[PDB]
Amino acid sequence: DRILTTRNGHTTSTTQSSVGVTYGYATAEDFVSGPNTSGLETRVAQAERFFKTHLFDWVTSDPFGRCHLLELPTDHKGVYGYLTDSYAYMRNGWDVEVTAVGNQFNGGCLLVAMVPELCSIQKRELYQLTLFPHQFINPRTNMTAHITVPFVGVNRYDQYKVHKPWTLVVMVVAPLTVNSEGAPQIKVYANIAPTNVHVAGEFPSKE
Amino acid sequence: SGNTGSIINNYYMQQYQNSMDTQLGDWFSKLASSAFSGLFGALLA
Amino acid sequence: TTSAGESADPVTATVENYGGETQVQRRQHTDVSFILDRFVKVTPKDQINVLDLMQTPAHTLVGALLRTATYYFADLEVAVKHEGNLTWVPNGAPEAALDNTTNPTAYHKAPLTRLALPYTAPHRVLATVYNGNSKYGDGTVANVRGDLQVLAQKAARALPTSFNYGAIKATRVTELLYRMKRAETYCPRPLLAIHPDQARHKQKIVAP
Amino acid sequence: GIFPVACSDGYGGLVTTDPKTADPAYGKVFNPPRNMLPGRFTNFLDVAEACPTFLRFEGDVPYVTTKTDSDRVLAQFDLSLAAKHMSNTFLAGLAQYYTQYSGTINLHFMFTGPTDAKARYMIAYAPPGMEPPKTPEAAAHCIHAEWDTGLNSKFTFSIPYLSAADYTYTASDVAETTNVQGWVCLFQITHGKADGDALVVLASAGKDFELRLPVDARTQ
Amino acid sequence: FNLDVDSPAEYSGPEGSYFGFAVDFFVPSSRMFLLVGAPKANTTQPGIVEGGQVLKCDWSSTRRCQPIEFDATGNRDYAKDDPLEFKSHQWFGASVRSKQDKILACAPLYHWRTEMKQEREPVGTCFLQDGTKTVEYAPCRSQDIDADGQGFCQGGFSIDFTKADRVLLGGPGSFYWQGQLISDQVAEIVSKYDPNVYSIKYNNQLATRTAQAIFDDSYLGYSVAVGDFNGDGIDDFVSGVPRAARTLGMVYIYDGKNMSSYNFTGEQMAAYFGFSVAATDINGDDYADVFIGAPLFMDRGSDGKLQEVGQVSVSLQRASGDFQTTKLNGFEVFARFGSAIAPLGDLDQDGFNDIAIAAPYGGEDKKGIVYIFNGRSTGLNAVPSQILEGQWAARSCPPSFGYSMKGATDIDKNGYPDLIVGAFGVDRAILYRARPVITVNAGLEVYPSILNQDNKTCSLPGTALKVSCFNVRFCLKADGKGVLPRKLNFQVELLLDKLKGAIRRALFLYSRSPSHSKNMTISRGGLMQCEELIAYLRDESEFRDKLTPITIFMEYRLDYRTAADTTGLQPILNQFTPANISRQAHILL
Ligand SMILES: *[C@@H]1O[C@H](CO)[C@@H](O[C@@H]2O[C@H](CO)[C@@H](O[C@H]3O[C@H](CO)[C@@H](O)[C@H](O[C@@H]4O[C@H](CO)[C@@H](O)[C@H](O)[C@@H]4O)[C@@H]3O)[C@H](O)[C@H]2NC(C)=O)[C@H](O)[C@H]1NC(C)=O
Ligand SMILES: [Ca+2]
Ligand SMILES: [Ca+2]
Ligand SMILES: [Ca+2]
Ligand SMILES: [Ca+2]
Repeated sequence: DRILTTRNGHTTSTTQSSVGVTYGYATAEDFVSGPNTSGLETRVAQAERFFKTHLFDWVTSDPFGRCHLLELPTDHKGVYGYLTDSYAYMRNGWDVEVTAVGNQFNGGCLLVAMVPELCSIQKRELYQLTLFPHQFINPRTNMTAHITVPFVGVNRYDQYKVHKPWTLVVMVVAPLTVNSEGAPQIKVYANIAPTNVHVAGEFPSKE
Repeated sequence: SGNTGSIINNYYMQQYQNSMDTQLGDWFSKLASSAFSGLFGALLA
Repeated sequence: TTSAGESADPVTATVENYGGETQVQRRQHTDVSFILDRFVKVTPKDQINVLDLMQTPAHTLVGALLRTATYYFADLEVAVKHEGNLTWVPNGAPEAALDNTTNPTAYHKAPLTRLALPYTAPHRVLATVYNGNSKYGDGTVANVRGDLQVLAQKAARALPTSFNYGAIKATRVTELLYRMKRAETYCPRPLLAIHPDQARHKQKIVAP
Repeated sequence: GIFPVACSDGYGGLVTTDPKTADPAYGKVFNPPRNMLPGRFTNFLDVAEACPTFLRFEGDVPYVTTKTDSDRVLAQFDLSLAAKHMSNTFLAGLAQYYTQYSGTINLHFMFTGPTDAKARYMIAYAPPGMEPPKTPEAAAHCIHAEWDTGLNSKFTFSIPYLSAADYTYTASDVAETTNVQGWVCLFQITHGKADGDALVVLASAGKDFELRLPVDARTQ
Repeated sequence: FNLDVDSPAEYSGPEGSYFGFAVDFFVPSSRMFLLVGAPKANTTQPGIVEGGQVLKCDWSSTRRCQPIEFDATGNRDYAKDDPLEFKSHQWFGASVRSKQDKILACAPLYHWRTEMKQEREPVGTCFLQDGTKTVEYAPCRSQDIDADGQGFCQGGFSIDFTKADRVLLGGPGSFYWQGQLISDQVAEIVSKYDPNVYSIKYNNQLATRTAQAIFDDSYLGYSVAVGDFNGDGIDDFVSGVPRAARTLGMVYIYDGKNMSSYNFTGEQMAAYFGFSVAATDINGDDYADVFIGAPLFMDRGSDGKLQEVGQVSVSLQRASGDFQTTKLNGFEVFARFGSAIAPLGDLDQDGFNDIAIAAPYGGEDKKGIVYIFNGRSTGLNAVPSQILEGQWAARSCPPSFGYSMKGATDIDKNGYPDLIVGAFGVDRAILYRARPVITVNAGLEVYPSILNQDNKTCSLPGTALKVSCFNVRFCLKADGKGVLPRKLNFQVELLLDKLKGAIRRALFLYSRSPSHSKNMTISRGGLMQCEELIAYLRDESEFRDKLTPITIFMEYRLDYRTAADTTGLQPILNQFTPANISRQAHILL
């Protein structure tokens, strides 16, 4: 009764322990045809695929609130990051997918959250990270969390060299409790993908 | 409508009072109304 | 209600699950357009005051409740007690245009002069804390402590100097008050109440 | 002649919350379009009802640890929105700017133990009037509920709103130190090999939770 | 009291080089030397003005002070046209500590460019030399950096060796001046050395970690001392934290095995409690006693006026774990008594260790004073048995005689430990030698002591009349430890009726005189020498005074000139030992 294998473009991602995809803040995209671009935008369909990245190593000595904040977009050394140095104005959503593979005998949990415009946080502020598009990961139930968000922003197209709208945040809510039969150290990976990018305005070539 | 309490019409029209909004061509009320309730298994009385 | 504990879809185990019933609930006092359009005091400078809404304090009601939103749209009307003549200037004009009287001055009428300003920003929606390229941030590194620390706090301040409703300039403003109407908010942020050191934060409530 | 009026006395002062709108000064402004922009909320309770936020326990942590001894009280906190345990919750964030409320408060209980550790718990509501119960035998006579840890690992228990008056104060009294609105107690009844394992708790606004009469907390 | 002041060894250096800012002894394996720190001395290092150097001063024969090359190089580069370090004015030699073949010197104001951005942070550095070996030791020069890290650590501001050959290093600037104690074994300092690695990790390193922000600006590691305090043999870490507890000053003691936390605290604001610390067993109970200095302490006099005199807190270590703290105040106002505290070992070889405390800005013309305090059973004798005076005038910076000093080293093999005093303000360093202590068992017997005026036993040659006589008898016996002559000639003086312009009622028989001297020559450790003679009473009708007791006085003086040895180090007689004794005799009626 379960369709649990996502794909974006020509790359797939099958997980067998998906509790469900959480659509944050919208189920559909905004009007991409703005009046601040005079109709000179175009969709690049070849930017929609996953790209893997490493986040941290959740070990047993990590207390509450060992958070990790990577700003999206990060250094993409493929097709998507070519558009950052070749087009000035661009917009996109994201559909992140973090993996924390241990086994079903570890304990603890780590919250995953896509949060816009995130800087200067407190550890007393971490209590209310649930407000954002979030999805828990505990090894007793699942291994992945699959969050999808649209383009938010102050204005319709963005300059990603001077601005980073989203921030993938993973923090640890309960510490990793290994047992006699669990896994000692788990490593948190993530494959991130854009959704329906739209560039506008060609830079001159660097030559 | 806000924190207005007047039944009379405004004196200044609509565009010397506010800034007019422009269409081009909500969420958490739909999110809080799709909340699951009841139980998960076969209940008794 | 037993649920799927990690899917993060909303679940509301109501009070009917162990007998009983729910009552009709009214939520007018928690509406976002009702709770934000009342006057709040900010501290003024002597003459020139940019009409940014993020200079409202963080302890007051609609300053700590405006920072609940990431993105906000609201028309501002101010109420300022001054002496002299107070010229409002729209968004992005040169600050030498505060002296000119063709800009919408209000002559001194005792005691104070309230006037309704439009949303003059170029952006579709303003924002509470824009972070183009100021914060990383997943764990800022130890940099400045001791004396230098006080100035180091303004390192992370907001940059879209286009996040303002304009500026007002008088001879000496004494107390200028903000309120924001037709307020639309987007993308909520965490809201914090102060930390009790006792079993419960007991303060002296009003009593005859 | 002209239309005679009487400039009435006592009226017309500046009130900070009045429904009088100020006279415009600069018209003909057309905003940039904002329609169907993502993530809009209308009332602050819908954020508080659709998004649960953690609690606070001893050690600045949201989780409560299972207890391998004869004492079976996991947590026992008084029921107010100015409590110590409820302090970091978003629900008590906006209830710091009001005076009185009514309605249910959902508590969400997620168990984060391994697949071989099993336990069962109970949560009871002790209404005010005598001392709160210290054993799960004594707390069986409250409006309680039990659940055990299995496949679905989350439990949501809606705190009933029992009161004499129709609305109860969200600010616990400064001098009066008995907390005569109520206690809520959660225990463990047993656990199988669940030592050192956690139970992260959350709180949300209920289905019929509504606040009333806004004031200014002013970081107090 | 036994220190030589007549002709002490003087050593000098370049003017302005601060010759004497730090001093120590160097005893390798069989010549003896002196180490003087000159942190402002110019070097031949390429393009480095006032790099500072440490000088090995030959005590044997001439007074030559040959500099020691720990580092002859200039500023290494991080990249092309990008200096890695700044050895200019690095104050190398500001702290010098030696143990057998190992000499450790440091540069507290050595600055270092980060391996990232181009900064100039005073992490401080040190150079450890083991005979032919010479490595660099910069524990604060790490990946942890500026202000909140170890960037402003100034590692090497104070240093000390333990008995298990482990280095103790202090840096008052770590973690926003919280300060840091760093301890490494001398094995790994050289074994893990790498000329191409600027931040060396040591596997067995003990260190104080960073603490809460309220501990900032406390200056831990300002001064250091070593001694055992938990009774496990391993030297523990004593350090002054002079700005801790809102400028009240504290002193921390950590375990020398795992850096586990006693804690001392001051009584007065801004008295600089912890400016100097010292650990030595002062009461012979083999329990290391803590000495803490607070040069800025103000005391009240009989006029009830505050006066800055300085204070040292003597904390005796009891087996109970507690301390028996005694406070010792300064003597001159604004002299900053307690700036330097130096264990001397058993200076007089009496059975208890001794200690020296200095008031560098005291004495006439701000020359400087060093006070010598002797230890005993009850603790430290609060009265100084000797007062060492500076002999040099000021130029710009005051002579600072006593600002740094080192003792507890028998450098001349006389059986008695010596003392170095550094006066950097005049670029001088002074070695005081300890003179051999001679204990002397003097004796005096008068028999009979009850004189019968009508006895008339002893006849008197020249007259048919006989006189009432009696016997006087004096004895000498002396012995001493260390190196000293086996023959000892003394000058004994005897006076009859010492109490008396007045008439003396008794005189010696074979001289007819109340005064008699005897050149006596006894042997060290040898038997007691004893010469006796006959004294007689005057005739009854020669004086009326018959009630006043006739006091017999014996006094002796040692020939110091002939007791001198090789260099001319003349022995001295023990303190608290009467140089003269007196017995009396009565007449009846
Ligand atoms: C009168 O005058 C004569 C001459 O001056 C006195 O002669 C003295 O007699 C002393 C007692 O005999 C004598 O003492 C020393 O010699 C003793 C043996 O003759 C000997 O026994 C003593 O040892 C002991 O003596 C000490 C003395 O302090 C006592 O304390 C002990 O208890 C022991 O008895 C002495 O070695 C002394 O040498 C001698 N002196 C002279 C100059 O002849 C005589 O005592 C006088 N008598 C009166 C009237 O007082
Ligand atoms: Ca020890
Ligand atoms: Ca002792
Ligand atoms: Ca001694
Ligand atoms: Ca000697």
